[PDB]
Amino acid sequence: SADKVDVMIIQAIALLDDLDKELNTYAMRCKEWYGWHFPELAKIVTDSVAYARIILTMGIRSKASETDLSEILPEEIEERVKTAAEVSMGTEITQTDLDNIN
Amino acid sequence: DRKRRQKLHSASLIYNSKTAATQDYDFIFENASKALEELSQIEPKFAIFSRTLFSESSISLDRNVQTKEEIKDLDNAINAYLLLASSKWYLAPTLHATEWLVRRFQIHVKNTEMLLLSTLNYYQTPVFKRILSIIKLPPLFNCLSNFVRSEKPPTALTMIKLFNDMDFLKLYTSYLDQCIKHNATYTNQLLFTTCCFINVVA
Amino acid sequence: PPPDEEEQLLAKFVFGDTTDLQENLAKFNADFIF
Amino acid sequence: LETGFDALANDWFTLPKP
Amino acid sequence: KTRYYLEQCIPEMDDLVEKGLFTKNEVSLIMKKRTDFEHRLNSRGSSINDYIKYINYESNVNKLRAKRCKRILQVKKTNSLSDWSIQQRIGFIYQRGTNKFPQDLKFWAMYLNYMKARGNQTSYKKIHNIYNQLLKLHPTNVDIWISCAKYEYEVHANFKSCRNIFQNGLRFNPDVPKLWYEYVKFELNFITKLINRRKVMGLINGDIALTIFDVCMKTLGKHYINKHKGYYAISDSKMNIELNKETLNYLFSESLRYIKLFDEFLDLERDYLINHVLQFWKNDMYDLSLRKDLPELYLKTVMIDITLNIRYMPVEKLDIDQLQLSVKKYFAYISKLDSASVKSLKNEYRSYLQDNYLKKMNAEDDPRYKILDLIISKL
Amino acid sequence: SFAPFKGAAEALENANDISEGLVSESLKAILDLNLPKAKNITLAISDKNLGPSIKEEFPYVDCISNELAQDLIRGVRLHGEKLFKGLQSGDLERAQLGLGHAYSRAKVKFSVQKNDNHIIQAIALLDQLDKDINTFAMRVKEWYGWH
Amino acid sequence: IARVLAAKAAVSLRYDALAEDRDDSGDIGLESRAKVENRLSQLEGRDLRTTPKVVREAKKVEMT
Repeated sequence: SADKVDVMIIQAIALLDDLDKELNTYAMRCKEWYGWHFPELAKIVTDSVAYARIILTMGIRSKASETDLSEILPEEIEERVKTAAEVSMGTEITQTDLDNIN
Repeated sequence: DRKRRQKLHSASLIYNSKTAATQDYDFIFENASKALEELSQIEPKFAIFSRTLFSESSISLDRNVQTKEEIKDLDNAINAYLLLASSKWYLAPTLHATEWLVRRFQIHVKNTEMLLLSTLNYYQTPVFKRILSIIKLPPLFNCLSNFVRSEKPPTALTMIKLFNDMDFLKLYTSYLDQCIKHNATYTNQLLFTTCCFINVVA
Repeated sequence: PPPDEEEQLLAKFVFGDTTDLQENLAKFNADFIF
Repeated sequence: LETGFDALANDWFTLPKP
Repeated sequence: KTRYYLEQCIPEMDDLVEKGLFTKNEVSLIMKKRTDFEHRLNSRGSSINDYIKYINYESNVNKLRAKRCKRILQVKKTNSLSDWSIQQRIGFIYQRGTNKFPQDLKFWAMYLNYMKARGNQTSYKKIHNIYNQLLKLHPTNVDIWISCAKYEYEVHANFKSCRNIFQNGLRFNPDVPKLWYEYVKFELNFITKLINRRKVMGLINGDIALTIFDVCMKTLGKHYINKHKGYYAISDSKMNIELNKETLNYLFSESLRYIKLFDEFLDLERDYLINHVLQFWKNDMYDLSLRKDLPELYLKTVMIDITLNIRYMPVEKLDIDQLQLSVKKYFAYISKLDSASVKSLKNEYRSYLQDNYLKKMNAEDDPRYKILDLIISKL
Repeated sequence: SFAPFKGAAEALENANDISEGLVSESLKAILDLNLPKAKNITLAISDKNLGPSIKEEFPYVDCISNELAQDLIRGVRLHGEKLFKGLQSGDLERAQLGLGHAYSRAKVKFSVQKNDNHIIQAIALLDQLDKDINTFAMRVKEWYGWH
Repeated sequence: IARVLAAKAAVSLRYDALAEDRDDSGDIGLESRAKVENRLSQLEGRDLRTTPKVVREAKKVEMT
């Protein structure tokens, strides 16, 4: 029966570990690459998925004042990224740069 | 002296020792008064103690300065409250409400059997562990001294040793008799005593 | 002349009187509560 | 003129051990 | 220094026993309740709640003394230290609590309200000192600046001092639209009272706001530009065009709010005041033309202008001519608008006429119902 | 008194204006609100260059920058936020960090056009996909290879 | 529990592997847990530290 083959389970678990590694690798690249524009997000939000979603909702720090991060982050965390946005260290990036990091 | 005061005031059921020392009676009463109101909604009977135990004037009532007759009336009122609070220990507001009695009337020092007997069926509940820490065990409850200030809650086997103690059975009998006359018995109390009352052959 | 009720309530707060509570304690009847 | 103030009135440096 | 505070209470209480209001035992109880509190206030860990409780406890003791004064002495006021000591004491707690905990704005407000209530006991000069102190500690809190301005315009009606409060407040907080909004409100409130006094004067016998509105924009735009860029400028031209846009959309909102504000004030020529706001937006700002880049804002700008001449006449006084002037304006704007905008403007203008005039009209009695219906059918 | 800056941009302006010894609009407002008109009120300022600027704006204040003033200034910076009695001053460390680079990159006229880091990341990511596209695609071959 | 759980894991495993007509229900697994859970409970209930009994010293009684 196609539903009683064990070779898939050994297959999936190996794939599952591989997906964890590659997803982790791309995550750090997003941290440093977007960190150039706004370096202190990594310290605030540690989760990779939450980190990426913030970039999607807001591409640039200027958007921090009006954009809402409630669905991604709790109240105390979302305000911390907003305060960081205005006092941020990073340099501005072009829309061409923003398109790819998105 | 000050050292006696900090031990008495540090004891708490909601807060740790350091914060408990900093707190004042009024702040405790404010939370307890709100807690009693919630208990009043669940059962109307809890509104009764608002006139006597959770009154604003109770903030100025000190048991040490009272006479013997006044203490007996005070003890009886504390006795009644623990019975009604016996079934509702699972609810959070009861813990806040009982904090005022612990902090103001020192029930953990004086009415210690009455407090322990009421919550005997919550022995795995974390509230019972907090009780054991802030309470000096009577000589009948010496079996529980091991679990005082211990990570592990008391085990069911340890209940069997304590519960069947004859002079404690006569103690628990009267407590169970008090519940029956007042119709305060509930299933968890009946189940805990029954499960014991079969293992109370030990 | 005797004080008014609102004075008596005011007097209770300032002087920290506990007699009214003590009377309620004496009148406490366990049967009524249960 | 409306004012809410009146309304408000009422280790990094440790090495691994063998 | 608790003992110094306790000894300060002795002369008041020697009076109370002397007048017979309080017996030495009741006297003793009051001192014990006080003595616990100064130790609480002077001890480490004192919180602002502790000060509030003394102010409440001391407040009660005043009530007891007043009642016993009429009950026993049978006098409204006994000329002795007891009458003003408690009020004097309650104040002294307020300064210490405010000095100890400057942050807690709630306690400050209790301080102002308490002494404002006792205007006779506390001179208005004593109000200004605390406001001067409070405003000094928190220059950035707009609510305070309006508080003192409102107080001195109502209780004192000193527009000159009230005007200075806004001028100094806007100096500290030029980026807050609310403070400008209130300052314009005060400016017109001064004018309406002035003309009303002129009307009363006759019976018994404003542009300045627009300047505030105009300057209100320029600062708010600069500050809103300053934010969303941070420390640096924005290199990308497109983003700079956006930053210009969020400003114009942002600045458009305050202009619309002031348009709502004008409607409140019947005496002033709202059509003239509104037209100035309309003439303002006709001028190109930040290298952007409203007609080309943001048509939706321009449509609202047009909708006000077409209805400007017909906005404020009641249903009873609607003259046909001004309605004809309104529709002539509407047709003129169509010739310069694209098809999509024309349909949206047509719907809005049709709804405005239907709701404001036709629905409030009797179809059988008034001939101008038929003219209105024909116009809308033609619109 | 304490008058917080409106935002990042205004800080760089006053950080400059303090640098060459000028009095900003904000400094005039804060000094005007506080210093009594008054014989002459005495103000302690660390820098002597700002003194003439303050004197021009306010003829009624005489500035002092002697060692006694410097010692008091040395105290204020020492305890920092502790002297604010809990007034909201953020944190003085992070605020210095953002301002200093802003004060530094302003003078150097640093521009994002010069930035080449996007290149080293574009390449570092490009070869990663070439590896992952191959690895994942191989797994697709095996999964469907069974079928 | 690791020793006990491993033993039952083999029991549950080999039914999964070597059964010709296994029902996809896990019943052998379901009953195995209750044994381990019961083993955990009684092991959990055991107290290493000895209980102290109620001290009853025959205190001296002297006539009054």
